Amino acid sequence: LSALTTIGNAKNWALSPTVFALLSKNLMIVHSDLAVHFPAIQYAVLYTLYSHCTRHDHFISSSLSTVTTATKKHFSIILNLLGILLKKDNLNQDTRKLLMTWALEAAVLMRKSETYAPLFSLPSFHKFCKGLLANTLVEDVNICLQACSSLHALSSSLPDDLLQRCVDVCRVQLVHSGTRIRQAFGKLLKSIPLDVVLSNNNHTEIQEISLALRSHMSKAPSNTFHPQDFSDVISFILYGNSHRTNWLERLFYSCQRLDKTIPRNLLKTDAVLWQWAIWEAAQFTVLSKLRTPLGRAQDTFQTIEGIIRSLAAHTLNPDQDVSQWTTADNDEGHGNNQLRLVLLLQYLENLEKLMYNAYEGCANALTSPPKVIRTFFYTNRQTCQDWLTRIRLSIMRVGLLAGQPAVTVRHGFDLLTEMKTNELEVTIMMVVEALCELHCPEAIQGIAVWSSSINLLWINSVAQQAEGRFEKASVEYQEHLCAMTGVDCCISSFDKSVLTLANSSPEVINYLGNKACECYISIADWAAVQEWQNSIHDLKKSTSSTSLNLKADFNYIKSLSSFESGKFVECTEQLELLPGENINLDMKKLLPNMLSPDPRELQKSIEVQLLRSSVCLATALNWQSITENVVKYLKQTSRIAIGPLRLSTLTVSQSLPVLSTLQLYCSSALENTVSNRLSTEDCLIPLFSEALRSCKQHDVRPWMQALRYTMYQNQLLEKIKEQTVPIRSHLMELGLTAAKFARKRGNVSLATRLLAQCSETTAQDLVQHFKKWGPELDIEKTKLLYTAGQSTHAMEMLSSCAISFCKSVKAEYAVAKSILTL
Amino acid sequence: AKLLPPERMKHSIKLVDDQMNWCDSAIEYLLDQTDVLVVGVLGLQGTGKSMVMSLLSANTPEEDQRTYVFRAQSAEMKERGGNQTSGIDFFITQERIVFLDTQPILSPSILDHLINNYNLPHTYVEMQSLQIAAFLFTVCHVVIVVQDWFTDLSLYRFLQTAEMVKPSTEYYPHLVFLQNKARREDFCPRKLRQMHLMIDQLMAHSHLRYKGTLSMLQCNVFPGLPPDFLDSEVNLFLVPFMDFSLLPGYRGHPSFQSLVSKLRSQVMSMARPQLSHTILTEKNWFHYAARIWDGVRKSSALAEYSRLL
Amino acid sequence: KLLFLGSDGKSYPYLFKGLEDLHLDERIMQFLSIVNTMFATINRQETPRFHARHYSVTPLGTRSGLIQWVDGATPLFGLYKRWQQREAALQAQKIVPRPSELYYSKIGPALKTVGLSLDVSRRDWPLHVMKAVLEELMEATPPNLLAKELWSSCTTPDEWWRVTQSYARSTAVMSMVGYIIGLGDRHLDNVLIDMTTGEVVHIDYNVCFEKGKSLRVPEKVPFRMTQNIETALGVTGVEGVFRLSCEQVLHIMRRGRETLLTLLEAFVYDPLVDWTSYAVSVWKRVKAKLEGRDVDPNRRMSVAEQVDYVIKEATNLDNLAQLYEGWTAWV
Ligand SMILES: O=P(O)(O)O[C@H]1[C@H](OP(=O)(O)O)[C@H](OP(=O)(O)O)[C@H](OP(=O)(O)O)[C@@H](OP(=O)(O)O)[C@H]1OP(=O)(O)O
Ligand SMILES: Nc1ncnc2c1ncn2[C@@H]1O[C@H](COP(=O)(O)OP(=O)(O)NP(=O)(O)O)[C@@H](O)[C@H]1O
Ligand SMILES: Nc1ncnc2c1ncn2[C@@H]1O[C@H](COP(=O)(O)OP(=O)(O)OP(=O)(O)O)[C@@H](O)[C@H]1O
Ligand SMILES: [Mg+2]
Repeated sequence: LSALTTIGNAKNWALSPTVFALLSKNLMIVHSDLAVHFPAIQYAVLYTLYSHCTRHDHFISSSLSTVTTATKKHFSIILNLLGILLKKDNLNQDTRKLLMTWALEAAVLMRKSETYAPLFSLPSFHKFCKGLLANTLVEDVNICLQACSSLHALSSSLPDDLLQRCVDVCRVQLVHSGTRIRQAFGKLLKSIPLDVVLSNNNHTEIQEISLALRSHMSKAPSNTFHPQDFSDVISFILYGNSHRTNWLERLFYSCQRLDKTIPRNLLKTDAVLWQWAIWEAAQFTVLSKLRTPLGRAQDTFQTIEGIIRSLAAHTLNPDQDVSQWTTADNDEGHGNNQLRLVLLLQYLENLEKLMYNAYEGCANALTSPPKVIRTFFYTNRQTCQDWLTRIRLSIMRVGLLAGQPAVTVRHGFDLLTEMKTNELEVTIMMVVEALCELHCPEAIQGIAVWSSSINLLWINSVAQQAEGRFEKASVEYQEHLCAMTGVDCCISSFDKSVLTLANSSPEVINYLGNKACECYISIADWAAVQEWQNSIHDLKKSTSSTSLNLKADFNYIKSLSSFESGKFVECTEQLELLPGENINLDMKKLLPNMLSPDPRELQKSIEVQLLRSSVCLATALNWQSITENVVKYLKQTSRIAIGPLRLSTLTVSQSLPVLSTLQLYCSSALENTVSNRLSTEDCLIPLFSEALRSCKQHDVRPWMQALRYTMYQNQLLEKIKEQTVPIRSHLMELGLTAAKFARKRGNVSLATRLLAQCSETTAQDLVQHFKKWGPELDIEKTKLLYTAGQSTHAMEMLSSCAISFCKSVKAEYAVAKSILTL
Repeated sequence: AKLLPPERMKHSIKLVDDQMNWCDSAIEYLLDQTDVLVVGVLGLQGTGKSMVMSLLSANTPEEDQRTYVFRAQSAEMKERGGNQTSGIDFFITQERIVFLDTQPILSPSILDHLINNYNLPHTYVEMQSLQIAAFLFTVCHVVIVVQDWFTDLSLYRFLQTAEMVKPSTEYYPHLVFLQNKARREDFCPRKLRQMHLMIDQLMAHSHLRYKGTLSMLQCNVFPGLPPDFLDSEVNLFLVPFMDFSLLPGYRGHPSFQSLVSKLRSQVMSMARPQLSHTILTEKNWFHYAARIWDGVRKSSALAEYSRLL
Repeated sequence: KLLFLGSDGKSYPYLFKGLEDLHLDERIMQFLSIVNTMFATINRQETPRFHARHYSVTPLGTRSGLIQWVDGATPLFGLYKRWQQREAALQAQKIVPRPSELYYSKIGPALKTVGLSLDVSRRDWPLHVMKAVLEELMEATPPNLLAKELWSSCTTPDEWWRVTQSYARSTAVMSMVGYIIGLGDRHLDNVLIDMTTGEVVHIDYNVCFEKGKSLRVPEKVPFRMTQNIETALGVTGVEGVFRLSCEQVLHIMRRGRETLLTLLEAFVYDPLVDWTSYAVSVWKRVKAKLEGRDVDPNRRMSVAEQVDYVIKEATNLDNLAQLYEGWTAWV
């Protein structure tokens, strides 16, 4: 083979079976049985073939079109061989490395010129991509990095079928014990458009992780968890001091035994390790008759109750500064605090499950505990039930603070069932709030109907907010407050006649007021927010309630309004009063101290950082003066914005947060635009019209954030002299999609505002003001008019548009849609 | 928050001095907890026992050899061909796992140093090796055997004869075979089968546990080798050197770090059977080991064996 | 029961049924497949997918056939049985009986304390006695057998919420489909639950098309809504996602009733179908159910009214009190 390599590399064709066919089809038995006992021959054959193919650029120019006639069918063969060799799960390390290098080279060359576009439609290409996807997520780190780089090289111009798998792989790899893997997969995930990341498809990797955890849980207890291990885990979860110097994998290995089944590839994920550690800790706590090293059978309960109560108390007034839970030394401290908060709830749930199974039992779900433990938990069942009932409310509050509505929903359901005989109103409000956060209007309606059998019509209004109908929800909240208080406190809005056609206790009053404020902020109506604040102040001064107050930083709202309005001086002045690091003129400590573990606070901090970076860039523009510093700020912001995604992956959520994902994408886009001065298409946010067919279950807030960060670049284009990428088309596309979603949920005011800004309080006003995306804009205007209530005017305009389109040039879908709708 | 750990040993401590005396200084680092694991190793002059213990207890291949918890050999010392570790060492990791590093057996350097200092020193060194081997086989759970070149034909005889000189339904610690500084030829199916067969024929009456544990095939070391290819996969592991026109770029074996990590994971999960018919704690185990050492020192079988030669 | 090993190294179990036509069962599956296809449009804008689990059946002639064996699902009856064993264990601290034995033991004294005996005809049985026995049996069993099982099966609260929602949606979909097609004999052994996803699966279909209304003991329940089934849906019961899902399913079926009627008509005039004017009657009954004229001379009921009426009739204590002993209504 080595001697033949001399003629294989020659570039000069008959002469017996050609080298390509000799090493491609003639020598194929070496990959079946010889590769197991003699891998040297297989490696030599693959090496000589690679050396011969790399000289002619893998015969890429021969296709899509003498020597060319014979080589016209070589690229497909190369891709097919690479793919078939990659799906094998019994390859050698050296062979796999060589194949990965070959695949990376081919992938990089396959985007070199535009002409190779048809090559992406060949079946061999799909087979090759499948092999690349199946080669990652392996024990080897270098192999995974190479596969990720190759996949990211040709991320674009790839079918969604492989994109979904890429999304799942990136999501699972976001929580790895190695920093290189996380950093490499972050870029790949960021390169995928938002129209696919926010899809409602199922993730296979997450399912595999869940299955492994379930299999381990269903097994019988091993009783190998030593007291020191429990002490260290509890110390880290309660105080943050692990007292250990990759300490999870080592512990897991030390807890196993070879004398007496989790996959080996999953041992490198921190999510599986954390869940296993929590389950083992709870198992040990239950099997130890509650006599854990933390104290006696009552000391553990007292400690948990005290910590939970302190957190619950701080939740009501986020100005308590609980020790070891609100202060951090750097940016990693806050993330660790959030992780600990989630682990605490997980541990409590596991403990409750084990106790119930110990005193009652299950069927094939969990093995029965020993008799000595069963009798102990059977005689002292009343004490455990009473303790859980007493701390249930605090647990629900903590769950709401940690952004885990499932915990509070389950606890609220259990509490409601136990109260089969005014602590009921608070429980109902908490359950309704959690349901609203989980976007489940049906559950809210059911709760309202069930509670009506015991004067709580306001619950129905909350259901509307869960569906995304903010315009109607605000009006309903105002009416409810006016009826429960007796004082007029409404705010000017759109005509209720068409608005309704298109779609007491102090705690309840405060809850409704805060709900209306958040509802107004969701649609990005700063004027409405100011009017609402004035009305609330007037109502409070006219009732002397002394217990009503909106929980929202007005400085942040004013800053956002000033930034969106185009005024930067007032924006900078407002931002200067916010907490955290001063505005750009150390990098690790960007977040302020005494920060609450609430995800909303983190989102607010990230938004403030983005605003500061944007203002600094605008001031600097009117290339390393104010560029070497803003880049670091944006990089750190992006590093902090990935925390929520990792937390979501830690648990089997099967979904990704929308606000967090959007913030991360916006930060990446801002960093790219700052480092490139709007020179490449990568500086634009990936929110196209495709999302209109795969993100119909999301609210309008995503488009609001995207538009807020896109208008900035659109208006900033006037301060750039060099050639830039076209942004008007992207902005108009975003505006049209946002208008469609806003109109589909009854938000007539927001839809009208978006349509008006894209085209550049009464039903007749819209008629008098309205009577490559031209046809789409006209169709949307007609649809909005019809939804408002003017069917005749909308039909007339649609008919006129149809006649005008029939005489156009293309009019492919315009004429069809116009006549069909008519 | 009074559940702080005892202490984190930054370096090992000599448990047995060169004069073969028991040192009572490791009790302060032990607690009153049960279910403890102990590890021991028997090797030659330059096999690399200290390096293995360092890499498996509290060290990584990236760390410098000067910061190893176990004093390893130095290049400037290999010229004289002398030993580096004397007596027995002690060190406990953060996972409550006890490690023990011993001196080389039948080391010519020890004999040479003893010359310039009851019948002949050869018998003295022989009995010393037998005593250390018996103590390890008596108070250890798993014993790893390190080797440089295969087919020694002498280590097996020593291990077999060491089991008949122990002080006291008997306890037999597991024996793990490790091949250090393995070459590319050793990572071949034919060579692997030959090694397995040779070990099986050489340890027919070992009477110790050396099969069904630490399977290298189950560790995905050989992805294509089927489990039925080997008649009886014994507990054998390979460790290559630290990190060609016919085969350019072909290594022939996995990375050194990967194999080291795999061995560490397999050893950390070894079984911990009861040494005696009573539950022993860290302090209890230390006391038992001290008593066993005192008893084996002034024994009778060892004296008879030494007198016979 | 046999097994087939495919090329992908995946085992597939099958049940070889004999002494049965199996031709109508194949038609039922095709109908279910079309119904599932009708939910593909909405399934793209809602997390809990609208699906109707079903298997594949292939007749191997005229009296034999093969049926796909669904794995990963377990019958609900098993859970109940396990509970009994656990209770028995308690009796040992300080052989479980068959449902028929328990029912007879509880109905004996009740009938003897009023005047009748065990030799009287089943039709001449007082309603109060049956209601009292049913109430006693209901109060003697706990309704947390299914809720606690699904709760303990999950790993994290998010998984628990997802599984609960999926189970409620699947139960509502199957309830509406079964009521429209006229499924019967919905005993505990004929219902399976998937702890991994929460979906419900049905097995027997030989007592379909209102065939259960004419037996030794007629049944007046559109579907199964026992204590354990209703308790696993949540604290509200059947007033939450269950009712809305049922209304949506009925709306989709009513909108596209033309395709269902055409398929049924084609099924009626099929030589390879053993219906024993019976087929015409079945077709008319299904047509009336789909059109909303189930029980009314000329008044067409709405989707909400139909759902409410079916739900009330499926949970009425009077109907559940006069059912067969095998069809355990207390659990
Ligand atoms: O506003 P569009 O972009 O034209 O959306 C339309 C239409 O919207 P409208 O409800 O406002 O008419 C409907 O959307 P959904 O009801 O699914 O939310 C749906 O048509 P239906 O009203 O009949 O359901 C579907 O139209 P179609 O069914 O023809 O696919 C859809 O998209 P297209 O009109 O572009 O196809
Ligand atoms: N597709 C299937 N998947 C899994 N289990 C099945 C399947 N089909 C049938 N079974 C099981 O097979 C069992 C035997 O059914 P069986 O009760 O004999 O039906 P049948 O005989 O046709 N009706 P009957 O004569 O009244 O008993 C059922 O109770 C189910 O538990
Ligand atoms: N896998 C390896 N690759 C390269 N060098 C190695 C390897 N293993 C050991 N060595 C080297 O060989 C020598 C082994 O001496 P070391 O002190 O580690 O233990 P030892 O041979 O058991 O000696 P002693 O019994 O005298 O303490 C050192 O110089 C070490 O650096
Ligand atoms: Mg050494």
